Formats: sequence, structure tokens, C-alpha cells
Amino acid sequence: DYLLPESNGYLEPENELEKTFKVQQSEIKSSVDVSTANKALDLSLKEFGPYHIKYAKNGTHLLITGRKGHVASMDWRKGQLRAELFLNETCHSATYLQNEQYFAVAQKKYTFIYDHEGTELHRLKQHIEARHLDFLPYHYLLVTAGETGWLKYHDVSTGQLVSELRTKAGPTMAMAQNPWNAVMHLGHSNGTVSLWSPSMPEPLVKLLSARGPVNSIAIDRSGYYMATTGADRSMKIWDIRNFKQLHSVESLPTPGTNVSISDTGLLALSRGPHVTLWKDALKLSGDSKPCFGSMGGNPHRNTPYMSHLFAGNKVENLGFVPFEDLLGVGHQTGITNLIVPGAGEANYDALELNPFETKKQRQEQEVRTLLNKLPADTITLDPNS
RNA sequence: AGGAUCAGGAAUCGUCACUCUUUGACUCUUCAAAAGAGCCACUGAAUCCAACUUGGUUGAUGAGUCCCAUAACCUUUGUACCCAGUGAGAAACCGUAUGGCGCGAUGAUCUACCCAUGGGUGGGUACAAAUGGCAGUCUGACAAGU
Repeated sequence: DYLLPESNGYLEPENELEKTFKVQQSEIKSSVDVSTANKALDLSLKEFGPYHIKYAKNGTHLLITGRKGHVASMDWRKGQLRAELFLNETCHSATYLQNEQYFAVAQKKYTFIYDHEGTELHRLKQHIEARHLDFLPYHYLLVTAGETGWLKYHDVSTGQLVSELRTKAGPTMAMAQNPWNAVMHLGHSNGTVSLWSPSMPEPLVKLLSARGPVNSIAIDRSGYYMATTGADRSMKIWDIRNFKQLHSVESLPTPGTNVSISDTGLLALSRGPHVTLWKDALKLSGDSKPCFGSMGGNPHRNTPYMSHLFAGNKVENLGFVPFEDLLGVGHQTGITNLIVPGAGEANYDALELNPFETKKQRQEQEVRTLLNKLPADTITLDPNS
């Protein structure tokens, strides 16, 4: 416990009169240290479509996918850029599967698996739609939910299809994989998120999450609380460990396009022109219920921790850097990294992921993970069963 | 009982550098062109002539010192060799009872042609040497900067 060398950043009001959420990002960029203040990027690439964002599980490479033709893998911290592909088919998402050397893009029809340089490795005959393209490196399993009812699991270690699960739910409106559990979460128009394992052809458990369609879903690091948003201007705080929505934030001004969860407990809600993050909102009490406005400054009622409004955009998606305190918000013209104080964890474990990794360390670690892949039957509702 | 498909056999390392090779990108680029998201304007840079400046036939520029003119390769004139080696063969007595260089392995013996073992011609090989060949003592008018 005392070996833990680095401690989180904080944000403190210092008055009741002074307010926490009112800080702006140019105002933040004054006091943050120079490399960390400079780690906020403004990539306005206004020519192509709205931009999809994903950092790798280590923050070392950023992958972006504009809706029209852009596919871009930068070695994000440095000036290096690996991939810049212009496919005139339209794309939806992308993820690095194992390392920055191999990634996968979610196109109009077919998923593509791709080299760092931008070369074509593997076009999938299957995956005939691809809306959410997500990965779990602990099974080496690219799990993809298109606009189809089905859900496809490709084991890119072997390079073969594991399984394909028809939901009977229709087009997938959301998918968030569980880091702690590797159960997949699919969200559809009935207000229903289904938990999934590749073995079980019926879902593990269905959840009538909200009314209307599922806008998005996002899961804790601990796998305890998953924050779900419907298109009904509502966001539920599901505690998966006992399958209860802790708080039901009703009547947003606009339904959130996405939700995202940091490591230390931050929650990101992006209505699209606005991005708003709460601190410690996932806890058990309804005092920790995330609320927009606490009248009278009552400590029980909970205000948002950090706010932002995008002027000329309706942003697409967002994702924290997993070890740093920023979050990449993909807007129509591009990418902002909005600086949080305490979102990411300060003390990573190198033996799990390496944010500072040599290429020789990388090819050691890749072989280490491929030795430690699990075959797909081990995806279960509990890791420990 | 012997062989080939799905126990007679070394290989369990959380990488640091260094070098080498390899392919790929890359600014370019020849094969060798051809096509040009086209037009204005603003502004910048570069080049070329004119111009001007400074320096210059009291010499500006151009220039394969070293690959050695300090030579190479010969050519003629004076010497050392060999078709150093050969190695057992060369010449017929003795001061005042007694004493020896009287050879010689530890070396006796020699150093392709004609002429009765006297002399040399011819070729290869090496050097000294050349005021010998091969092998005939630079340019000279712009340059450079804006």
C-alpha cells in the first residue's frame, strides 16, 4: 500500500462561493504541468466525417476513424504516426487488437484487420455489418456487433471465428465490453441490454435498462457499476454485482450520445454539444446520484465534477486515456483531449500494461499474452468460477 | 515384427545496450515521358542577364602534387652466375741405442660450338648508370557580392 509511488490529481473548490465545474480547459491548461498540459490535443481534421476515438489500453497509441474515410493510428505522445488510411467506404469504429501493430476497423460492410504501416492484413468474409468493434486481450477475442441481430467473436490469435450469436433484438445500438468479466453488453431499441458470453446462445441475462432505445453503456474498471443511457434523456447506474440500477437520472436536457468510465471512478456523459463528468457518482447512496444542479449547495445533492460545452459540434464518442487524466472526445471536426484532474490511475502496474514500452519489451509482452490467452469457453459470469 | 499419418530427444529466463543483415515506409530520384482542382491577388525565397560595387595582368579564375619525374618500362656499357654446385680423389724420405709437418672427410681435388685439358663466342637471370629512349617546360581575364 505504501509502495504505491504516484497519487491522483485532484480538483478542489476551496470555497462554496468558488465552484468546481466552472473551470474551463484553457483555464486548466495554465496550471497543469507542461507535458501533461500539452497532452491535450486539438486535432481538427474538418474535411472528413465525424470522428470516432479509441486509445489503446495503454495510452501509447491513438486510433481515430472519421466517418467518411479516415483511419489514423498515431503514436500519440510523440510526433510519430503509424497509419493514415483513406478508404472511401464509410467506417464506424476501430480498435487495436493486441498492439499498435495490429488494429481493426468497422466499415460499411466488412471489418478489416490492419498493419501499423497501413497495409491490409485480413478482410473478414463474415462481419457483414460492424457498428461496435471491441476487444478483450485476455481472450484475444475481437467481438463485433453490427447492425445485424447477430454478434461475432473472432479469435485473431488463431485467426478464426469462434461463434456468432443472434440476439433476436435487431440492430445493436450500444456495446460495451466488461474489463473485469469479459461479458459483453449489447444495447437495443427496446431499452434492453443483454449480457453475453460466446458459448451461451441465449444471453446471460437481459436487462430492461430504460425506455426508448439504448443510447450507450459504459462499465467500471471494477465491473461493479455500469452506467447506461437511454434515448429517453435518462441514465441508469446499474450495479451489475446485484443487478440493480442505483440511480435513475431522469430528464436530461438532451439524451447523452455516450457514456464513459474512468479508472478512479469518474463518469463521462456526452450529450454531444456538451461533455460532463462526475466524480464518485457510482457509489451506493442516492447522495452519490449524479445530478445536474444542487439547489442551495447541499452536500447531499451531487453536482457535476467537470463540465465542457462544445460549440460547433455534436461529439461522437469518448474514451479516457487509461493511465492518464484526460479523455479523448471525438467531435465532428476531430479530437480533443479534455484534461481531468483525477480520472486515470496514477500508479499503473507495468506487469499488466506498459505505458512506457520498448518494442523488444512489446514483442516479449505480446508472446506473454498469447501464451496466457484464454480459450473462449472460459468467458463466464464470474472470473473466479 | 519393422516403417509413416493424427522416451536413446538440447531448448520453462518480464531486454540493457551494441553491431550486422533483411524488407518496408520516407525527402527525393534515372529509365521517360505523360497527367496536372486549373484563375486572380497578397507576400516570401531562389536563379539568370543587364546594372552597380569591391578585388585583379604587382595576376582574378581554372587546374590528376601526392597513381611517388623522387618514378615506371626499357636501352646501352663495366661486373656475379647458370643449362653455386660437383665430393674421394690428388703425387711417388729422414737431427745426433733410438725421436717426426712425410697428403686427404677435421676435405684430397675441380670450377648449346669450334680449336691438342690455353683462349672465347651465344642465351636467360641481377645491379650500378644514362645531359638515353618512351617523352614535347601550365593557363591568363575575369572573378566575387547586391
